[PDB]
Amino acid sequence: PDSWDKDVYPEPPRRTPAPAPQTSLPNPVTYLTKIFDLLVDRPVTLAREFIEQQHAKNRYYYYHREFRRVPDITECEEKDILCMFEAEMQWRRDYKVDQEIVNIIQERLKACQQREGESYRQNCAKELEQFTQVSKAFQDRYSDLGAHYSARKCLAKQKQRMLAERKAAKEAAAA
Amino acid sequence: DGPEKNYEKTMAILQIEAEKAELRLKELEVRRLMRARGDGPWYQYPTIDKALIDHSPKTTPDN
Repeated sequence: PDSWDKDVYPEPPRRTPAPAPQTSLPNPVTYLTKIFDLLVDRPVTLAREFIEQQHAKNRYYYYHREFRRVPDITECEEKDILCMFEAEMQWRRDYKVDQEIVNIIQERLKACQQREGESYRQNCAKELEQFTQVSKAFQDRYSDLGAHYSARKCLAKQKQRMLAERKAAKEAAAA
Repeated sequence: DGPEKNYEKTMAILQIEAEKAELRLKELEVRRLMRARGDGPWYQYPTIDKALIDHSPKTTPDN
């Protein structure tokens, strides 16, 4: 279906074997599938076609809201409450977007693990690597902020991490 | 209503409260300085009026 983009939610080509009846004994699966199709799928398909043709007679649209970019907390004055408010709201929106990104990666991981069957440990290495990278980035970004998180606290955490890594790099280079 | 209404109402409210807080701090500092020094209109305790003094010969030259 075109409701969701295929690139963001990738799916393998799902190759399937062909029926190779070894014996002449009629399998009940095919007969049951045929009758189920006949007296279930047809009425459902007709009802859906009726509903869709009713929908087509009255069509209207809804749009995705686009948000402008605003200065971050890094270029916000000490006590300028308005710029602080704008930066804080922007940071909250970015936080929600990052959470949904992690959710998407987790969904892909779970789908791959279930799809690959008994060889999930091997065939979904790429998904596990992507989840590991995204999880480490998210943990570095937003973890340990506390219940009363805010843009200032995240910025302070980033500054402390930058000091730690700069000191480590300087010590390594000067060694 | 739309989100812009709440957004801008919150911005106006934040401006009002920030201004009030700064004004309160300034008032406290001004009061402290004025009471410590006494060179402003506030905390002007009364003194003896000088219009009550009599400037006339006093039956004795040395006042």
